[PDB]
Amino acid sequence: TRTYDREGFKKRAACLCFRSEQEDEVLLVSSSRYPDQWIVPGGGMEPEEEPGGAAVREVYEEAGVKGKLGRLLGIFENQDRKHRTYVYVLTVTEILEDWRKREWFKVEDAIKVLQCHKPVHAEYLEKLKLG
Repeated sequence: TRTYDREGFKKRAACLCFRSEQEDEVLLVSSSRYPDQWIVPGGGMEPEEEPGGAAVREVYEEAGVKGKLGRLLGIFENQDRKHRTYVYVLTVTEILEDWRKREWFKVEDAIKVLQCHKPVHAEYLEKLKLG
């Protein structure tokens, strides 16, 4: 089920999954329906979920990884779709074998990939450089 805030935005969560604490390489994935499109893993929050819980669940489901949840990068508001997405960072500790594709990308290459594939997700990684 979907959940909304009092301003009518759909609540979502997403996560930049990093290979290490360096935050140099991020895991991108592609979905089942659009396998040639790289995206950052994320999705809708469920009704009684906290944003970090959603984030952790989404990376397990859409990326097949587990790790240590880090800071809230920010809340990204997509006015074209009326989304508000809590984007976290996470340090990957386990890659679940037998889990669609998933690849490590240096952040700069990830931004270039996403600028074509999914511009909104590119903004997530740009926020790392922004500060």
